[PDB]
Amino acid sequence: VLSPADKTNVKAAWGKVGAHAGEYGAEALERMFLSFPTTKTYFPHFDLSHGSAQVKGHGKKVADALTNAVAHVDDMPNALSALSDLHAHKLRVDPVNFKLLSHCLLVTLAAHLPAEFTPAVHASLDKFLASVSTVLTSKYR
Amino acid sequence: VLSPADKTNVKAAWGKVGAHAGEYGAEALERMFLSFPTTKTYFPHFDLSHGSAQVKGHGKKVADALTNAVAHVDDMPNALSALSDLHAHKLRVDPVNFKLLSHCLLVTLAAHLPAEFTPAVHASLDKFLASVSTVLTSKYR
Amino acid sequence: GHFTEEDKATITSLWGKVNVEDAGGETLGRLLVVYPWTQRFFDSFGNLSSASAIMGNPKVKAHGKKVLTSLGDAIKHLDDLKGTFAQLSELHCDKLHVDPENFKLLGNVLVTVLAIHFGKEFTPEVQASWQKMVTGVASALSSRYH
Amino acid sequence: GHFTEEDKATITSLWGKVNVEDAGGETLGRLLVVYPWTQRFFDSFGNLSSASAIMGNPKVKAHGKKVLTSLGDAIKHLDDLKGTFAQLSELHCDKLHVDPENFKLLGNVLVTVLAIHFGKEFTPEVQASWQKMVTGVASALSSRYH
Ligand code: HEM
Ligand code: HEM
Ligand code: HEM
Ligand code: HEM
Repeated sequence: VLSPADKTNVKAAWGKVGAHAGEYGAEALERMFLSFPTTKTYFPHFDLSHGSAQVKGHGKKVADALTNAVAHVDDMPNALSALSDLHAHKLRVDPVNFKLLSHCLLVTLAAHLPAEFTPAVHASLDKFLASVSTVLTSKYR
Repeated sequence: VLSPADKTNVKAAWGKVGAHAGEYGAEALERMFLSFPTTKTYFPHFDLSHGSAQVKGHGKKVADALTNAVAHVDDMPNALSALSDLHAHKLRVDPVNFKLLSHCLLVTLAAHLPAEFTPAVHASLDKFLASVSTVLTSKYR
Repeated sequence: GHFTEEDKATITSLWGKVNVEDAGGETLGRLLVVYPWTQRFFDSFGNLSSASAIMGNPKVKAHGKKVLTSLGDAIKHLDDLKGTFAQLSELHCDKLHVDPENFKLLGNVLVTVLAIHFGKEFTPEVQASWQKMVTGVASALSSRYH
Repeated sequence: GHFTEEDKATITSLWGKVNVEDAGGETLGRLLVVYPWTQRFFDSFGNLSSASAIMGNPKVKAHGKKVLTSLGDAIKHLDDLKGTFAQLSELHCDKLHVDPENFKLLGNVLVTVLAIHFGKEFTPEVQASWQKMVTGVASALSSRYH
């Protein structure tokens, strides 16, 4: 559960991202693919060459769902609903993998806010991403 | 989330356990220790010799919290509250381990209800145990 | 990292008792039902909708045994499972695109189906030997992803 | 399973830039704060209660560096980390009783602290080399549990 010091923290850290978000979102992904090649299997139809619009495009889509989630941190399940429905029934990505992308995101963020990234914030963020991962993993079975 | 076909299923499978529960509970544990020696580290103060009252006693305690949870499958978080508080703050067992005991339990049950253990029930049970694991892992951070 | 002879004598005899065709249709069947997102790689297969349509689907029953026989055969080179499955590994990565996390998921449904079948004969110490086996099989099947 | 020279030349130079004493007080500090149940092995240590009391606790700062220097030294035998850590592994199991799951947790906080410190220099390809390293270190530290 996210305390409210948690919400203040996620809102302020993601505010500094503001518009570099599709950018940080495409970077997170490149890092997942390189650090955990296993995540590659859910993307055989992508050109994962560094810089391909396919991944740049997916990352703006992923960063945007994340921004929408931070904007609704109090009513998250309803907000990410159609998406929980998506991954759950058409896509079916194994949940062990949300833990993986969640981490490269933690990492992509650590490398761009030299220092908004406080240990107290590093914590609220891991925490926030675990919540998003859980809502999205929710209607699986 | 547990559907209600899920609850009918967990209530009926655990009903057949009825009183062999502290028994199935001690067996689950022996299997965790042998199959995943890593779980041993949370029990340096136990004699894990097969059949020691220390483990027989812990298993009746674990099976009993489980019976209480099946009896309250609709209000689970409140029912397992003091226990969520316990593991979370004094004990602090890493959550990767609930997945482990949850499985040896699935297995201990599979070996004792030759056939109450339906694939449809095997599923509701994995599902039920993942819910218990989550309530207990809840107030960690 | 491997096994004690008391280990391997153990998984070896429990297995001489296994009817592979029928125990495989069962684990693959239960994998699809308990972890329904594995359904993912199989709508070439038909009715996969209720636990009953799946445990009875013959395409499931068939690949279930294909998989398990692939496995019975590795019981034989418990000494180098990596060399035994290198081609099947390369294939599941390059052509099938299966999240290797699934080998683990199936390894566990299988320890479960074995417990169901042999009851008390499947003792904690015998499960431990097979947890080692199922884990090494999943590990060898994934050795070559990239 | 191991590393390309472009890999190892990579983790080797990023590291010649690391002030071990201070980067270690940081990861151990953040491990205790982000995964607060690691607090578990340390109330011999004092005020561990707010993220601020912990990042400033000197016992934390100290063992933080003890751990990281233990690690800097393995950077040197990247070829056999199992042989390099066998004694420390036996010790964490038999005497300290640490859930080896923690090595992984710390491996990841550390990739994070490295990203914070080096910013853009820590590129996806450089992280990948270190994910391999952190994973092999956690693996060698756990090789001897029983
Ligand atoms: C941080 C958690 C995640 C979020 C917020 C997220 C969000 C999204 C969104 C918004 C889409 C597009 C939905 C649409 O088309 O309308 C998408 C597509 C997709 N995502 Fe998820 N995702 C997450 C994690 C993952 C993970 C872990 C995987 C597995 C590696 C994954 C695999 C996919 C795939 C394969 C698609 C299909 C995109 C396509 O059609 O090309 N996602 N994701
Ligand atoms: C199925 C999930 C679990 C349930 C329902 C459960 C339940 C319990 C209960 C009721 C107690 C005793 C509480 C009391 O003293 O009043 C207990 C103690 C304990 N449990 Fe948990 N447990 C679960 C999983 C785990 C796991 C995964 C571990 C880690 C391996 C663990 C480690 C412990 C330890 C170390 C104690 C201390 C017992 C003692 O003082 O001797 N438990 N558990
Ligand atoms: C116990 C570990 C496994 C073994 C030993 C195994 C073995 C095999 C073998 C030998 C084949 C035939 C490949 C060929 O055509 O030459 C195959 C095909 C296949 N397996 Fe794996 N398998 C395993 C686990 C899995 C899992 C977990 C999944 C998915 C969850 C899976 C999905 C498939 C699929 C989709 C095919 C293709 C079948 C077709 O072409 O119609 N297998 N497997
Ligand atoms: C990066 C991997 C790690 C390495 C290389 C490492 C190394 C060491 C070394 C060399 C010692 C000194 C042992 C001695 O007295 O001779 C030590 C002690 C210790 N480490 Fe580990 N460590 C690691 C991770 C961890 C983790 C993750 C934890 C807990 C989460 C931990 C908890 C401890 C504790 C409690 C001690 C005892 C300190 C004392 O006696 O006061 N270490 N570690």
